[PDB]
Amino acid sequence: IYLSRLLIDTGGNPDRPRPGRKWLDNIYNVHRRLSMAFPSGLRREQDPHFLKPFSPNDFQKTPFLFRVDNNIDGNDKRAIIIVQSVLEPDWDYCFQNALDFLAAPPETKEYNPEFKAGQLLRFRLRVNASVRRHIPEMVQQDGQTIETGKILHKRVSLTWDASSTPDQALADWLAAKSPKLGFTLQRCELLQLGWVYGSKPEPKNVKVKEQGQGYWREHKYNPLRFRAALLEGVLEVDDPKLFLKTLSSGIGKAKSFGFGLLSVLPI
Amino acid sequence: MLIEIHMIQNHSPANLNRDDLGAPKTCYFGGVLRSRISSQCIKRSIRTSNDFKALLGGVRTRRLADLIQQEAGETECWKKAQEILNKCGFKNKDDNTKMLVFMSKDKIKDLARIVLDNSLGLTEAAQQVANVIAQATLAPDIALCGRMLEPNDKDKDKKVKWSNTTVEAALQVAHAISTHIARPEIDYFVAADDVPGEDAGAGHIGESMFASACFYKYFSIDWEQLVKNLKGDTNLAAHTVGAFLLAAAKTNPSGKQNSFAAHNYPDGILVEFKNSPISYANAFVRPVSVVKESDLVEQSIGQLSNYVNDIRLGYYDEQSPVIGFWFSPNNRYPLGYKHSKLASRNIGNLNELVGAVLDYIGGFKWEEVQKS
Amino acid sequence: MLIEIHMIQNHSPANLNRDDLGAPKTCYFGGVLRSRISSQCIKRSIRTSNDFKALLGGVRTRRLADLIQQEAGETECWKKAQEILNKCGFKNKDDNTKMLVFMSKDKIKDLARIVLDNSLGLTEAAQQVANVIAQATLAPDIALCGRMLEPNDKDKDKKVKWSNTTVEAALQVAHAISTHIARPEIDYFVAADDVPGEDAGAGHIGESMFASACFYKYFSIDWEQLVKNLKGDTNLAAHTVGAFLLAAAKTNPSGKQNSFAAHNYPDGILVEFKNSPISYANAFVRPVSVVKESDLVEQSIGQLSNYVNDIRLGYYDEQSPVIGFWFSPNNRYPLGYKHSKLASRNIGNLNELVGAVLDYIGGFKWEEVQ
Amino acid sequence: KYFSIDWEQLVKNLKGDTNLAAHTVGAFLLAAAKTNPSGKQNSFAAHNYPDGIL
Repeated sequence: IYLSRLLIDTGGNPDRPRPGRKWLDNIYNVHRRLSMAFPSGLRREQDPHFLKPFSPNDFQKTPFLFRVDNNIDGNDKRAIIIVQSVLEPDWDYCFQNALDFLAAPPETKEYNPEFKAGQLLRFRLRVNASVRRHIPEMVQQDGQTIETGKILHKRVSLTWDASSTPDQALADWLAAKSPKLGFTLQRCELLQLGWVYGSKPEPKNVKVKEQGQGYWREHKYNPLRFRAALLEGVLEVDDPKLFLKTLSSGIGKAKSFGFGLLSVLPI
Repeated sequence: MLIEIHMIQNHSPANLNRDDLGAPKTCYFGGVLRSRISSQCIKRSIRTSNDFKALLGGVRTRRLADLIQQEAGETECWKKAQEILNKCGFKNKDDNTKMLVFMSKDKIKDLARIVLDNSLGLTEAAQQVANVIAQATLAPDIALCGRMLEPNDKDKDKKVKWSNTTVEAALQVAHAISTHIARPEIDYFVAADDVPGEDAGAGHIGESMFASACFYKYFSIDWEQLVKNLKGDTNLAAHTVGAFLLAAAKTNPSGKQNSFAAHNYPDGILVEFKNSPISYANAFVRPVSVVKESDLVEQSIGQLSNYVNDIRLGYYDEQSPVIGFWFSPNNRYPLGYKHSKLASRNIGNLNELVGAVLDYIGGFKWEEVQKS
Repeated sequence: MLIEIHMIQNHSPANLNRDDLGAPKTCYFGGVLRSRISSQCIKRSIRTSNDFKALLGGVRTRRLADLIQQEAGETECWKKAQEILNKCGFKNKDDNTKMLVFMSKDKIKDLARIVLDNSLGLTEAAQQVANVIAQATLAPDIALCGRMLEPNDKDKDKKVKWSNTTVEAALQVAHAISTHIARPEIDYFVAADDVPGEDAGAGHIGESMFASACFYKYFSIDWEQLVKNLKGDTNLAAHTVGAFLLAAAKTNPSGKQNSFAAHNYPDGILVEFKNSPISYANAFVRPVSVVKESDLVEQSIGQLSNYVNDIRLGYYDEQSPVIGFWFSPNNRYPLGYKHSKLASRNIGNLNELVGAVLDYIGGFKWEEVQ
Repeated sequence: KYFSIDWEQLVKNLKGDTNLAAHTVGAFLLAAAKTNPSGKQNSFAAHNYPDGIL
């Protein structure tokens, strides 16, 4: 598989238009752009310069994993995007009209990861602290109303006991499912605990005009909220046929919006 | 007249301050990139600290309706009875979910009292609430942080009067800057091309737990403004000063609260009693470069000592020659810098230092006053 | 003889002077962007400072009738006096009077007499008020600064009588500029709610700006024309020079100091005495890049010493001698230029240099002039 | 900045008084390198000196 690197300028003059920095405001925009970085054959031949209208059905729907972190390069702040996929990405076709998005040209390296039993890898990982509660619908109404009755099962953020710590709680949450994916954690240090926001358009059929031919479509924007937890540590390995499938896929839900990427450095 | 405080601390990357993109905050000081913790992060972490739990008077709430709802206990806790603030004058649509109010938490009973009576209706209740809002400033962290709450631009004309709601701050906190250049994090794109080795460098070094970062912090409490903010009650202001100092010594800005580790204690405090605020942040314009992190704090104290000696005998006037105190774990050469001209009392205990500060201010002691 | 003060200061991230939107004030010098503090901001910071509180005897009041009824009592005399102020040339603008008046702090009491002159009101009251406004200038700050006070037109067309209210100057202050390329920043602030249950997920982040820089300030006091504005009071002029030195050395603008707290002190002051004003701001036409061995302040002092020596051996005259001091705390930063010492007397203390300047001026000391 | 002075025309303007013409040229060259316009200098004090004169 391949790992790709994108560098975005975070500092610079703050009184100028910075479309590369503004692109990281919406994570759906990031996912859509990385999807546009995967042309589907005849799209390149029909549109080499990427000027015809964008169509999701004209691009491949292969999954990929990416992580957006931040760093300092000498005396400048930078945002690094690490893209892990299974097919060779084409960053030339994606940003060819948006060369000002990236401060530095993209990079790509072939990854051939395999580790037999006895490797103490150093890992970094940003998970989505999500859980499906059995009773997540109390219907806490607002205003004058405070308590009405309905029940449904929904995904919400992970919660911890008031007498415990978030670090230990997330450590045992990761260790509880850990033998299924094939690793043992020695140290688990919590580095961040926050949210990830985004917006998504959805077509809506307002009334048909004179021969509207399938209603009049109007965009309506719906929000997207995720609870993110970034953590590093040291982990061993066992059953490498399971760890390779763990590396190929992600960990936790919402894998298509920056979560689940496991970064491992051999030691 | 000032309780000027200069601190040198350490903070692991788990405990830091971040921005909208998740990056740690930075700044340029002396032309080089540094690490920064914002003042509002340090200011709030004192309020939410366990040491300041004793006083902790005040809520900065966008939703005053939900806060007053459990104090009212009646159907009248909403509708236009709790949209009364719009007739009082709020920027409801020019600001996202009204405007924040720095209201004292032990004053919601008065707001419940006014909202629970509807005999007078909204008339004369949309304006008598303004007096209670303006008078809700008797609070320790309201006195320290200071509020500014202002009326709106369009809804403050419906027979609406407002007094001076703004209270002057009695505490100034600087953006805590590091004493060295910002260390880059570990690259992870290099794992596909090479390996650091078998538990070797650029990798499994250990380095205790992580790579810390020295930080220089600066506080400036003015005693007169703090006393006049609380309308007398000099012992309560002394309790607030002692609690704030104890909180600022051993509080991490982010989560992961310490239980008892003794590494959260700062390695140096410089409590000074000037009448004009002086910052020693210019000690670290020259970056403190080193390979070994054990003596990094030691040479940081050395640079601070050199600069404080230079300033205190260069800008010295005979009218108010004042001296201060100093704390360290008797480790980083506390006896041997600047020949103890400023040091006077050298202290290795937190509570003893607080007692000394309270003795110099008014003659009190920390263990005596803990109540109103 | 002209007294010149050149300062070099370094500031922690502060946002001292702000634009109308909220950004720090910048400028261009040498083709690069620099952080800038305006002259009027520096003058107002010195004017209302602590060390200058003894000589403060003037008000820039925009609501002079409020001050009139604020001393003599009888607040109803506002609607006796304000319209009178509307007749002297204040146009009865949007505020009480949009024409800011600069006037000595004592003569307001004299205007109180105009309050009690109900028999001699109307035109006589307005003319007498104009006489007091025109003849109220003997103040150590109004003499230091200027006063234009050109009354707005559409006044009374009968007997609008005005003297020469213009008082020229005694002090020139240049816009303080950094010696390097400025790097402005944004402090992304958010307003955390206290009660859980906000139920708002969106972009609620904010943008507040700041910057850090090493500034070069340049003052200039004309020794004559300050005594002339002070009507021959040489001791008051000497006290004004000394206290101005004190305040300019130990005061910073009070802009967002409650959140940035950048009370930094200057690391070098150069005081010169010469017959023509020279500004050494052209030293930093080239931006001061920082090397690893030194810091910003040392390189700034080095380039300033280079330019000062080149000016000294350049535009040099035989009839006009130049004598200069050089201040640095405990000689931490000498006027670094190889083995060449430029100033005639290095000084390591502030009050010592104030006394040295004062006794050069003609025999004044920091004890009896106050 | 650019200045041009005609020597013969100045001498003819000064009734052939070469003592006044040389003094005028010298004091002009001195005053042109040490004087700046007075417009807005009490708030923008920019008393700079020339870096090169030909």
